[PDB]
Amino acid sequence: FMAVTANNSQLLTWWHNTGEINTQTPVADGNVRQSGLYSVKVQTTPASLYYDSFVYLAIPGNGMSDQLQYTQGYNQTQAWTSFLYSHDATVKISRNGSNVVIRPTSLNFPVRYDNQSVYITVPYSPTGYRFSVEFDDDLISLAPSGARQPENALLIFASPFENSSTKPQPGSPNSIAPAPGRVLGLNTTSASTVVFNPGVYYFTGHDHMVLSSSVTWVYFAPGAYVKGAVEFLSTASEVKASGHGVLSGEQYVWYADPDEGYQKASGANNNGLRMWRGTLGNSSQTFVLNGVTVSAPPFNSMDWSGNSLDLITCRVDDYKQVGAFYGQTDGLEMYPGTILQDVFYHTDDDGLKMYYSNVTARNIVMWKESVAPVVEFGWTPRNTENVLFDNVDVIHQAYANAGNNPGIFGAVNNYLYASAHSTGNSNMTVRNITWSNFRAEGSSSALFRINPIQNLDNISIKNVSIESFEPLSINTTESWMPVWYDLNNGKQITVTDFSIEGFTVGNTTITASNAASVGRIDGVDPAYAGSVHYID
Ligand SMILES: *[C@@H]1O[C@H](CO)[C@@H](O)[C@H](O)[C@H]1NC(C)=O
Ligand SMILES: *[C@@H]1O[C@H](CO)[C@@H](O)[C@H](O)[C@H]1NC(C)=O
Ligand SMILES: *[C@@H]1O[C@H](CO)[C@@H](O)[C@H](O)[C@H]1NC(C)=O
Ligand SMILES: *[C@@H]1O[C@H](CO)[C@@H](O)[C@H](O)[C@H]1NC(C)=O
Ligand SMILES: *[C@@H]1O[C@H](CO)[C@@H](O)[C@H](O)[C@H]1NC(C)=O
Ligand SMILES: *[C@@H]1O[C@H](CO)[C@@H](O)[C@H](O)[C@H]1NC(C)=O
Ligand SMILES: *[C@@H]1O[C@H](CO)[C@@H](O)[C@H](O)[C@H]1NC(C)=O
Ligand SMILES: *[C@@H]1O[C@H](CO)[C@@H](O)[C@H](O)[C@H]1NC(C)=O
Repeated sequence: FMAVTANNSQLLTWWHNTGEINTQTPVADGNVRQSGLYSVKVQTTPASLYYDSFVYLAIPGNGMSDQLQYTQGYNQTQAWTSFLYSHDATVKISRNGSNVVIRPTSLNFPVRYDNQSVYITVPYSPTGYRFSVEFDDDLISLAPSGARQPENALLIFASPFENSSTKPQPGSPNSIAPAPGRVLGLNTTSASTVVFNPGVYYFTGHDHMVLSSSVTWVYFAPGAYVKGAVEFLSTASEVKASGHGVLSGEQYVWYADPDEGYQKASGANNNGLRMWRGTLGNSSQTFVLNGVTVSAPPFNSMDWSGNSLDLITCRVDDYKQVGAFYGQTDGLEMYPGTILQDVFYHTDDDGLKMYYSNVTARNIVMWKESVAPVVEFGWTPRNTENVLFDNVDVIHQAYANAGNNPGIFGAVNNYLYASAHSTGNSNMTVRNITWSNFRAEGSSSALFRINPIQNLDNISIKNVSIESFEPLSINTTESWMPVWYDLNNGKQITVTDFSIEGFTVGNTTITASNAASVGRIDGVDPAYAGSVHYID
């Protein structure tokens, strides 16, 4: 076996010669964990060469069996492949040894079969696609929900070619290109651009990619696999991470604290290593994040340093988070003004963190694991306004109990304190929030579980479809919204103009009269019953 990879104007695929098939221990430092189950090839249409595409594999604990306690305890693994394209292509999947379902199910790609292979015709789109290929005979039941999911997931990331804004042109100035292996000196380099060409790089579990203050761009080539985590020291007007390679946190222990020797943090200090971190002075910065796959975060995926987060905005496109089997593996922060689109999230904690104003997020595919809501706007009261989240397909959920804080639209209790609902702020308001075209495939948690820790005004749910609910038994499916009060003066928190439209469960539209019985919306406090409107 030697692989043949495409590199033409229509298709680009890649391989790694240090691929290691391994499902229980850490791979060698210079090796890349490879699926032993799935083999993928790609061929531009029409059908008259098939080129090999590397199938990466992430596993719970990353081979560190002593870290499995910090996962949900399932035996699921997650394989994925990426390729670049500019024309319709056929993806050919073979198994080392049944019909498939493609999620999101709205995609409707043609699927064909022969003796030993599955063929998926992926049409070209300028924003690409991110999807799951789910073999019927590989599905298992995840207790206690009974959610039916791949034991061995295969994710397909078809992306458009890289242009001069996401790939440094050849002959680019002041660029450094580290050689494969241990990467050193990037924290003190005078380069402005760091280029990771195809190959394997690592920082070990006791270091990370601290980028010097002159670095404004890190590029992960397709075929580059980097073991590490990114921290920009530059306070410049733009910092950029781009390219279609992988940044993998697999060498870090869960909750690794870079200020305590990268050992597991002492007592939940929230100083766990982020996959993306940046630094602000007293002027504006834009974080551009494009193309990259992040795998196996040891903690929250991202946070910027400083106490002046209005100065940061994000522009995120064609980005993936995979193999996030650990707890507290949050999605990105979306700072004020952020535009985020065409993203894949595997997450076992808060997915879409609606913490900041003037944000637009669209075309998101989410594999929610077992903890935290899809959308989060609790923890701390905020002034937050003018948000659109549109076209979010939650292709799986696997909650277990109420303590997981389940739900599509959630705002959990106040973090500084957890009588129960009396630490709100009546002086703060969340306004003009639109959540539109959400799909929950398979069994789902509740539509919403919202603590109004500050006032709510003009919140619109428009088109949300739930295929089915998780069992009543596990207390994850009833929606609620209890009355809250102000911390200092006991003034009641208000909820105003909260509308629900186009909400279905199965093929049944939810109205005022069946909201409780069919939609399981049975916990709206009487104080807010007049503020919640069913348009139908
Ligand atoms: C594909 O070819 C381009 C030059 O056209 C080169 O920059 C790139 O590294 C190649 N990619 C792979 C995966 O071989
Ligand atoms: C993995 O766990 C599932 C339960 O979710 C079980 O059905 C399946 O047999 C397991 N596979 C093993 C132990 O290989
Ligand atoms: C740069 O990083 C290395 C580890 O990669 C660290 O030992 C060194 O102290 C750092 N240099 C500075 C000036 O912080
Ligand atoms: C968001 O934009 C609105 C007006 O469109 C403005 O009033 C407000 O200051 C902005 N908020 C933030 C945090 O940028
Ligand atoms: C309300 O939110 C939308 C985004 O959904 C934004 O376009 C609009 O400007 C916001 N309204 C106001 C008055 O700022
Ligand atoms: C809200 O403002 C009032 C004064 O108008 C103040 O008494 C109260 O402490 C504030 N609430 C909070 C939670 O800080
Ligand atoms: C909701 O779905 C309907 C039917 O597909 C569509 O016409 C409408 O535009 C959608 N609403 C929004 C706000 O996108
Ligand atoms: C579900 O909720 C009720 C109310 O708190 C409780 O009595 C029950 O034990 C909970 N757990 C279940 C049914 O597993």
